[PDB]
Amino acid sequence: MKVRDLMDKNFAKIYVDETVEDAINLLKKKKRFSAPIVDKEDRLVGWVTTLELLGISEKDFKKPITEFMRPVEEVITVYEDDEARNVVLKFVKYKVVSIPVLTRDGRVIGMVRNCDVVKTLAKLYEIPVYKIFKELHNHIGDISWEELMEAAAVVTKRMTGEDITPQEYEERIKKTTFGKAIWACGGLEKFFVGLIEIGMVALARKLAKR
Amino acid sequence: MKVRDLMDKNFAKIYVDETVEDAINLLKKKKRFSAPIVDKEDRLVGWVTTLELLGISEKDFKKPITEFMRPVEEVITVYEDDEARNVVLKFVKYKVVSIPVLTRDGRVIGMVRNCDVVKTLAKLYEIPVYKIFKELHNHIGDISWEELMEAAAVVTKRMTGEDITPQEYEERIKKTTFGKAIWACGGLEKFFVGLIEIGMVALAR
Repeated sequence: MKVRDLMDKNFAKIYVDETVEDAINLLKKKKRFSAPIVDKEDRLVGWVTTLELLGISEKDFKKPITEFMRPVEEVITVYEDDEARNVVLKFVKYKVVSIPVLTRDGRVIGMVRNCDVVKTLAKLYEIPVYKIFKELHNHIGDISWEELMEAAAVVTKRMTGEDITPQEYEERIKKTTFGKAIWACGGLEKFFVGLIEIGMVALARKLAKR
Repeated sequence: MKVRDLMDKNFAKIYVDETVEDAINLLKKKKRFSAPIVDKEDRLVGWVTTLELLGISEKDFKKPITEFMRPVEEVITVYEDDEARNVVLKFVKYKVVSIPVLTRDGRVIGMVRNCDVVKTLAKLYEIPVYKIFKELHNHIGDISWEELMEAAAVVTKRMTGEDITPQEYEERIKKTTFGKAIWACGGLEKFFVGLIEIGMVALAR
């Protein structure tokens, strides 16, 4: 999954020539706690949080925002076409509250906060296992959907000893969400390896005939 | 997993009698963007974020924090024994910046933010590929560990041309993490079909 599918596009875009008062007004209008500072060409030159702006005297509201920003050299960034897990590892390692998103041209086009990642996770939780088995089916090869369902029935008969027909399994994965299946398998690892075993049994059964 | 496993006990707690200056200094010291306002018994009296204190005058630095806080009715809370999915759903639904963790009698004992959920997610990417291969070995059956390692070597010599021994691959997956593995395979799908092919070669031999 790409970063551009998680990112916040309603971010406060501060320009390098603006004052502290301008930045405060934009941050309060946009309901954001951090913001990138860009130039006229929308290229990143800085980054600021509302923490560094607290306690400022009103006589200093006319100071340029460049006197309170982090220069771009010290700013954690990510590209729009990177994989989604990259921003996760960066979030955990560097503990920054937001990460600007750049095009493959150097321009700021979004922001990623932890809440965007959490939103995406909440969306993945509710995906039916049916979708996971379709995306799985795209990579197995010359295996039919019925053969895959049969293999999944064999695997469940090996795991839990339950005798189930392929159609009942299809209905079951249509009714089961991703997170509930992860919880049933006992973790994302055992679910992943379970899918591996299902694919393996499928390909083996296909080789047993030809 | 419970809120117990997600919550942080080190947070910024502001008392109802403190001033705006104290709240600003505490938010800066704790590096937090929001905080609850509690009474003498640590019970919820309000909440505040940096945006409520942003752009105010130097005169307001001595006013009580009650002049800028927000009403309790806007605060979404959780209990320590609530499910983690519940605080996730409350994060997504109410789009709030932080969620306090209360006792059954209303005392503020914890704080949950989105970055705690993210931090617990990241643990998945630190798993060594060795353990994934262990679970796979438990799911294969007739193949032994040495045979599975030999198969992995045969496959790596095919995909990349590297002449690697089973022990070298053992140390390799012992010292490479799941995140670096799916990064080096070009995506989760190719790591997945790689494991499938390794198991297949192991079964054929």
